[PDB]
Amino acid sequence: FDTWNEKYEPWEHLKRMGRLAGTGFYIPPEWYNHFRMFPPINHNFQQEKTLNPHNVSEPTQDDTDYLSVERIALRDELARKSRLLASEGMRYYNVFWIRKPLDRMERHYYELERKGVAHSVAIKRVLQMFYDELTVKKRVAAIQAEEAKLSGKYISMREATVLMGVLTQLQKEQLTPHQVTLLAKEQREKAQAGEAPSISYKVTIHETEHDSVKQLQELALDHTGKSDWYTGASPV
Amino acid sequence: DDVFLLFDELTALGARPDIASVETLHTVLEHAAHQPPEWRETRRRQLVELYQYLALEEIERLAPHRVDALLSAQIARLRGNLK
Amino acid sequence: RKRGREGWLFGQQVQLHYHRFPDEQLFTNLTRWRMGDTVGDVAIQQFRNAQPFD
Amino acid sequence: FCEYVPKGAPTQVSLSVETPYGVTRAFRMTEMAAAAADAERDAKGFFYLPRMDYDVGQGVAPLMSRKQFDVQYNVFHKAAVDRLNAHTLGSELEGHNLNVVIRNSSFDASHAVIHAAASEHFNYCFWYRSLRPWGTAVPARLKEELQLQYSQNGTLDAVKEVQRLFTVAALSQQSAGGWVYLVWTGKAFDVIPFDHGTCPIGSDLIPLLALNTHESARCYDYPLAAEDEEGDEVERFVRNFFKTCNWRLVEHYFL
Amino acid sequence: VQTDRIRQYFKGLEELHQSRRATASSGGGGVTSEHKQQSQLYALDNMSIEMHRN
Amino acid sequence: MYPGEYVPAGHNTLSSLRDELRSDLTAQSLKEAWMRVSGGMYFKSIDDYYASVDGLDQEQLGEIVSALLPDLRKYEAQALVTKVLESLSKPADSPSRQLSRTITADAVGLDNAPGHYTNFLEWMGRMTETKAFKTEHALFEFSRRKFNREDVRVMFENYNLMSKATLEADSTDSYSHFYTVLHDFSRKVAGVRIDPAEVDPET
Amino acid sequence: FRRGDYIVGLVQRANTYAEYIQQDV
Amino acid sequence: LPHRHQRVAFDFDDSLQPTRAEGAVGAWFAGQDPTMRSHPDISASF
Amino acid sequence: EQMAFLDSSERSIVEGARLPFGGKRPPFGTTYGMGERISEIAADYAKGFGLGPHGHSPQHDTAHFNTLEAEQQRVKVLGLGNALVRLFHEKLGNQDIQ
Amino acid sequence: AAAAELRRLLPLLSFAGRRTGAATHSVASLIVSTAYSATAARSVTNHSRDCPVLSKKLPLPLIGKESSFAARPCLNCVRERVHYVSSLSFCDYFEKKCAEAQHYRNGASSNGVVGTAALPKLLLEAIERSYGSVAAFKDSVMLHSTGAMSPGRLWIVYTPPISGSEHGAVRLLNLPACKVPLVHGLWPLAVINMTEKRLCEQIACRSGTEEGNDRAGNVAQVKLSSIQSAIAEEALCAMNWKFVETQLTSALAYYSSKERTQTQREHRKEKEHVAAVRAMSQL
Amino acid sequence: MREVQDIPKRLEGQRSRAELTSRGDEDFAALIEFIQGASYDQLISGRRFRKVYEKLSENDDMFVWLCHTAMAVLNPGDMRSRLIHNHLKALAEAVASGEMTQRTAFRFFESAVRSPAYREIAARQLETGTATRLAGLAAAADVMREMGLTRRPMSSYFELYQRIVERSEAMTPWGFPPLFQFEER
Amino acid sequence: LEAQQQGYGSAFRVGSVHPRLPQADIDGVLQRSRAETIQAELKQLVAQDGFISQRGFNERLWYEQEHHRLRTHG
Amino acid sequence: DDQLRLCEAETTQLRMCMAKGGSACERESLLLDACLSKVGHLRRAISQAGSEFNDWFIQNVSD
Repeated sequence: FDTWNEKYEPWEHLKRMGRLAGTGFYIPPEWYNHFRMFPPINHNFQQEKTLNPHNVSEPTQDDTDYLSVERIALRDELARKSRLLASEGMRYYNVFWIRKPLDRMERHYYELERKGVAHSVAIKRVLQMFYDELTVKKRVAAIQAEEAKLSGKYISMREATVLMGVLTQLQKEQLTPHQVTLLAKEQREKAQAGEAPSISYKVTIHETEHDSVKQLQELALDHTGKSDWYTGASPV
Repeated sequence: DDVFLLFDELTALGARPDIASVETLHTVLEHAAHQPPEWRETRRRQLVELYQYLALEEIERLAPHRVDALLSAQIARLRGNLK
Repeated sequence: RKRGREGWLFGQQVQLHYHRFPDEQLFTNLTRWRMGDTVGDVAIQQFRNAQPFD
Repeated sequence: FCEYVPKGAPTQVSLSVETPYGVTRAFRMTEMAAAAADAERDAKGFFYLPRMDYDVGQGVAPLMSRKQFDVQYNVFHKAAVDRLNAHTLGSELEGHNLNVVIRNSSFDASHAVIHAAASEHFNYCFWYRSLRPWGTAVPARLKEELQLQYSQNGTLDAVKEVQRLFTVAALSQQSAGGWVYLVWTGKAFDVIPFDHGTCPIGSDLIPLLALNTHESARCYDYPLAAEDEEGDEVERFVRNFFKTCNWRLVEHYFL
Repeated sequence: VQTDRIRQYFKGLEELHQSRRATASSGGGGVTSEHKQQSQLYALDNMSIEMHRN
Repeated sequence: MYPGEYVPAGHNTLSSLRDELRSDLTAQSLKEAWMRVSGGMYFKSIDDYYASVDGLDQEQLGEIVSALLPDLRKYEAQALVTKVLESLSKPADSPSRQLSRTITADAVGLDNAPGHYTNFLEWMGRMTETKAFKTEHALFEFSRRKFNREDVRVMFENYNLMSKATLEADSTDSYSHFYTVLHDFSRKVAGVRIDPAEVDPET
Repeated sequence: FRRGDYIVGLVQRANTYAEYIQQDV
Repeated sequence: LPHRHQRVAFDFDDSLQPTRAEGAVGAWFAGQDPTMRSHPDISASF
Repeated sequence: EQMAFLDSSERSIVEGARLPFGGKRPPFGTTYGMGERISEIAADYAKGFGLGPHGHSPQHDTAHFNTLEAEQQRVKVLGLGNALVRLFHEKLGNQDIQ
Repeated sequence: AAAAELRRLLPLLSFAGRRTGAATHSVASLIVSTAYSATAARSVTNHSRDCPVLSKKLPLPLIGKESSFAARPCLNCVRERVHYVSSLSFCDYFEKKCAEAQHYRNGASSNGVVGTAALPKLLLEAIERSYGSVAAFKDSVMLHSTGAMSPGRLWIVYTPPISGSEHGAVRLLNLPACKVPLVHGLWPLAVINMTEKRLCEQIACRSGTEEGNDRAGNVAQVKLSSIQSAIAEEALCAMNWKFVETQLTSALAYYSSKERTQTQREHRKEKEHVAAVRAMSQL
Repeated sequence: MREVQDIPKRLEGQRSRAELTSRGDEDFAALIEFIQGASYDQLISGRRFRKVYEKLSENDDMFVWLCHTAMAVLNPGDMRSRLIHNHLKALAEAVASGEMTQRTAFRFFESAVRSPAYREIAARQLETGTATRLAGLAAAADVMREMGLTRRPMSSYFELYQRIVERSEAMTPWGFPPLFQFEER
Repeated sequence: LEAQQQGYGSAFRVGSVHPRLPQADIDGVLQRSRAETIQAELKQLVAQDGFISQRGFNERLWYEQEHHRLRTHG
Repeated sequence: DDQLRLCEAETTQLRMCMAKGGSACERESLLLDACLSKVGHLRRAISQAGSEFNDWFIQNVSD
C-alpha cells in the first residue's frame, strides 16, 4: 500500500523509456514519440509519499472550494428565500456563458452594503431587484397574452379542457371515424352557427353557454343587431 | 360493401361468428346507410340470418349447465339488437 | 502502510458524493433532451446535484 | 489580424488619406467598440444571431440592399432574440434547443412570448439560409418533383407556377406582417401563409423555403418602385427573390 | 412504500380503463378466443389445487 | 432534505385536484387537468392513445379540433392534437420530426457559446437516434448474453435469408447488416399444440 | 452536363444485382 | 504524525502556517485591493 | 471523377473490395502497423498550412475551423455556381455548344 | 387611398345596408358589420365553389381588380377585403384625427416632461381611476410599446360595465397590423402608430451629426426597445388629447345611454322569438 | 495456440501478407461463425460464442480507459485545445495496442503538461474544482473518430455513452478506489 | 350476473362536450394585464418561493397533516 | 433489525395460551401470512438494496 502506484508512475516509464530508445536498439513507441517534448509535471506526488491528506498535488484532480464562507453564507441566504432566483440558469444544467441573476444581484448586494444599507435591509431590497425585474418579464407575458388570445390562434387553459374534454370522449365512448366525421360537422355548426302543453319555452337555444364564432359578431354590435351603433367619428 | 365480403371469407375458411363479432357488422350496416336502400335490404335480411343462427348456436352452448340467468342475459342482447 | 488509502468516516476508499459533475444528469438524459421529453421534469431539476448528508 | 480588430472595422493598409484628426477620431470608435465585448459578454444568451454563410457586406444580390439587411439581421432579428434569451430563463424552457422550445411553448396563452420570438427566431434565421445572393438553379432532383405537382398539364410550369403561387400567397398575407413558406406537408408541396410569431415547425411540417413579407424586408428599397408603378412592388419583390432563391438547400431537406 | 403506494395505485387506475374498455367497447377485446381455449383450464397459475405435499 | 436538493422553481408541490384549474399549459398543469377531465387514463406514448380510440388518424383528430377552433388552418389544427398527446405522454418522434429536429438545429448553425457547448449537446444526441445506435445498442445486449436458444435460430434465419448483394449493400454503412442479422433480438430487447386430426377416413 | 453523365423506364425508377430492378420487373 | 500547527517540513502546494496577529489589521492593507476582505494567512488565535 | 465527369464507356472504375485492405483504414491494433502508417502518411500530405479565414494556422491550439462540418455545410448550401453560368446554360438549353 | 376599393367593391356584397356613397356607409360600421366572421371563418364558411382565393388563383386584396370576379363573387372574402380595407381607412383617419390633427399646441411643443402630465382633467380623473397614478400610465404605454408579438398599433379603449364612473375608463390595447378593437366590443379612444412601416423609416433618420468628413456610416447598436420607446414617447407627447376627450365623452355617451340597454333589451325579445318558432316547427 | 498466446500470424512472407490485407470486418465474421451454430450441421458452441466476445470487446480495454479520462478526471482543461486533444490521441494510441497499461496511461493524462498556472486559471472559471464533461466527451469521442479504431463509427460514441449511464447509478458514481481503478491483482 | 348477486342494485326499491371559444373570454383577458392583477400574481409567487421543505403531501406525511387537523380541531 | 410484523406477536403470544377459550389459531391466516403479502415486496426491496450494498462496499470499503 506504500508503493502501490510507483511502478505505474508516468515519469518512471518515460524516464526508463528515455534510456531505452536512447540506446537506439528499441523503436520508441508512439507516446514517447510525443511525450518526448511534452513531459509531465515535476511536482505531482502521490499522497502515498507526501504523507499529508491536504496535499492536493495533482493539478487536474484538484478539489477545493474557493467560495469564502462569508460568500457561502451570503449566497445561501439570498437563494433560500427565493427558489426562482437560485435556479435561474441551473434548472437542468449549469450554463457557462449566460450570467446568473444570483451572481448579478449578489453583486448588487455588495454595492448596497457599502452604500450604508444594513444587511437585513439589503437582502429585502436586492431580492426585490429580481421581483421588479421578473415583474415586467411576467407582465409582458400577460401583455402578449392579449395579442395572442385576442388573435385567436392561441389556447388558454379554459379551451384546453375542451380538447381533452373531447379527447376523453373518444376512448371513453368509442366513436367510429364515421361517427367522428359527424362530431366534426355537428359540432362545427354549434361552433360556427351556435348562439347563447306547449309551455312558452325552455332555457333553450335563446340562452346557452357555448361560445360560437357567430356570437363574436353579436359581441361586436353591443346586442343592437345593427351595423351602426358606434357614435364616434369615422371616415366620411 | 367490402366488409361484408370479408365476413363471408373468414367464415368460408372456417371461423365462426361470435356475438361480439356480429355486432361489429350491425354497427357498420346501421350507421353507414348512405348506400341505396336495396343494398341494405339484402344485408338487413342476411344480417338477421346470423343472429337467428347465432342464438340457436348460443343456447346449445349453455344448454346442460342449467343456467337460465346467463341464458336469459345472452338472449336479452340478441333481442334488443334485432329490434 | 498497513491501512492504506482510507477514509476517516467509515474507512471508505472513495470520497462520498451522490453527484459530482454539473451536467451529468443532463448528459445521461440526452435522448430525452433533444426529444423534449425533459422540458418540465422534476427529478432532473430537484435532485440534479443532491449529495448525501454530512 | 482579424480577432483584435473591432466587430466591423476595415482591415487594410492605411493610405495616409487621414490626418491626425482622421485617426484619433477613429480610435474612439474603436475604443467605444470595446463596449461590445463588455455588453455582449453580459448580454450573452442561450440563443444568438445565427451566422450567415454567404458574406453580406454587399447587400444580398439582386433581392436586397445592404441597408435593408442592416435592419433585419442586426436590429430586428436581434430584437427577436433578445426577447427569447430574456424570457427563456426562469421558465422551464430554460436552456433548450429551438425545436424543443418551439413546440413546448407553442399554442398556449401565457407562454406566447416565447412562441412569438422563438418561432420568429427560426423564421428570421431561415430567411437568411434561403437567400443565396445570385440565385441557384433548382437541382434536377426537384425540377422533376416540382414539375409533377405544380403543372396542371402545362408546358413546364415547374417554377413558373411556384412564383405566382407565392405572389398569391404573399398578397394573401393581407396583414403584410407575416411569413411565407414552401412547406413539405408529408405528401404535397404547398406554400402556406404564416403569421409572424408562428413558423411551420410549430405546425409540425418540414419547411423548405423562407420568404419575408414584413415591410422591414422591403421597406427601404421596394416601395420606391411602388411609388412609381402604383401596383404591387411586392409582386416585383417576389419576382426578384427567385433571382436569389436557394433550391439547393430545399433539396437536402427534401430527403 | 410511498412510491410503491403510487405504483400499486396507478396500475389500479390503468387496470380500470383497460377492464372498463372490454365492457365499454363495442364488443371489444374481452376473454380471448385463445384465452378461452388454452389458458382457461386449470393449471399452476389458474385455480390450481394445492401445489405442496402435506 | 438533501443538501443541494431543492424544490423546482415554482413547481408548487402542495397542489390538489380540489384546487382550481391551473392557468398555464405545462407538463404539470396539463396532466393535472387530465386527472380531472379524463379520470386516470395515463398512456405511455402517443400511439398508445390511438390504440385506445381504435384507429383514428391524426388528421381525423385534426378535424374535430378545427371545429372547436375555427381560427387555425388545417395543418395548424393537427398540430394541437400532437401536442396534448405528447404532453400527457413521452413526447414522441417521427422520421419526419427526426428531420424536423435537424432543420431547426442546423439552421441556427454554429453558436457563439464558449466551447460550442450547445452544438455538441446537439450533435452528440443526434447520433443516438441513428440506426447505427440501435445496432450498437443491440450488440451491448448481445455481449451481455440475455438471449435464449430460440433467438439464435431467429438471428440465423435472418442471415441465410439476406443475399450477398445485400451484404455489399449493407457493408457500406458497416453497421446496417448487423441490424438485420440481429433484427428480432434488436427488438426483443424492447419487446399447447393442436395437431391436425389423423383418423382413418375409411374405418 | 451534355457530354458525359420510357414508360418501361418509369417502372424501373420506381451491378450484378441491380440488373433485376431493370430485368425482374 | 505531527499535526498542522506543529510541523517543520512544509508541503509543496499546501499553505505554510499562517501568521499570528491581532484581528484589527484591515487598516494596514490600505493600498491593496479595496475588495480584499481578509488575507488567508492573517489569523487571530493561531 | 471517372464516373460523373466521363462517359460510361471510357472510364476505368477501381473497385474497393478488391483493394488490399478493402480500401479503408484497417482497425488500429490489428495489422502490425501496416495500415496506420498509410493514413499517417496520407494525413502528413493532406495537412494544411497558411493563415486561414479565422486568422491562425490550421494546426493552431485555440482557433479550430471546420467545427462540426460548418465549412462543409457552408458549401453544401451555397453551391459552387455562377448566376452568369446559370443564365447562359439555361439559354443554351438542349443544344450542344459545338 | 382606401375609398377607391370600397366603392369599387361594396356593389358586390348586398348584406351591408349602405354602399356607393360619400362614405355614407359608415366604414366603421362596415368593420362592425364585416367582423370576425370575415376572417376567423375562413375555413368553415367554405367560399362558394369556383372561388379563386380558395383555388389560390386571385389574391384576396385584388379580387376587385378582376371584373369577372363580380360575375361570381366570393361571398365571405368580399366581406374580408371589405373588412380589411375599411379598417385600413379607419386606422389612418384616426391616426390623422389624432396626429394629422395634432396641430393643437398641447404645451411647450415638447417631446419631454409632458408625456401624460398636461392633459384635460376628466381623463386625469379617469386615468387615475384605472391606472392608479398618471405616472404609471405614462410608463405602461412604454410597456405596451416594447411588448408586441407582431409590431402593431397600440390603442386605448373603454370598457362599460361598472357604472361607478370608474370601469374601463382607460384600457391600453395593442393589436396586429390592421385590426381595430371595434370587433372586440371596445370603443377606441386613441390610437398609437407603432406600425412596422413607421419604425423602419425612423431607423434611417436617427441613424447618423455625421459631419460628412469621416465616411458614410451605418449603425447596428440601436436596440428596438429604444426606437420603439422613442416613437411611443413622441406620439404620447404630441398627442391630441382634446380629440381623445371628445371620444371619451361620446364613448361614455353610448354605454351610459338608456337606449343602449334598451337596444340590447329589444334584441333578446327579437332573438328568443325567432329561436322559438324553430323548436315549434321541427316537432 | 494463437488464442492462448494472443498473437496473430506474423508477417512471415508474401503469402501471410495478403492473408492479412483483405481480412475484412472481423466483427461480423465472428458473429456468423457463432450464429451458424443453429444450423443442422453444427450445434451452438460456447467456444465459438466466446470468440465473439473478444471480437466485439477487443477494444474495451481502451474504451474503459476513456470513460475514465473524461468522466473521472475533474477539470481536464479545455479539451477543445489541439494540445490537450493530441495528448489523448497519443495516449489512445497507447492503451489500444497495449503499449501502456491503463493505470500508467491515466496518470499520464492527469499529470500531462497542460498549462502554466493551471491551478489559478481554473480558480476563476471553476470554483469547486469540478468541470463540465460535454466539452471533454466531445473530444473524447472525437479521438476514435480520428484514430481508426473500430470499423463501426458509432461504437466509439456508444460504448462511451453506454458505460457512463450504467455507471451513473451506483453509489459514489464517479470516484473510484485507486486500488481497483483498472484491471489489477 | 347483474341480476343474481348484483340484481338488487338501487337499494331503494330493489325489486357535455361543451366547446368554449378563446376570444369569447372577453372580461377575463382584459383585466389580467393590469398591475392590480399582476401584483396579485407576483405576491402569490412571493408566498410560494421560500425554501419549502415539504416536497410532498403532508397528508402522505400523515404525521404532518394529522398534526394539521389537531391544530384545526383546537 | 426490522421486525416488521405487528401481526406476529398476536399469534406468538396468544397461542402460548390458546387454551384461552377453545380453538386453533385461524386468525393467523390474516396475521402470520396475509400481513406478509402487504410487505412481501418490501422485503424483496430490502434484500436487493442490501445485496447491492454487500456488492458495493466490496468495491471500495472492504479489506
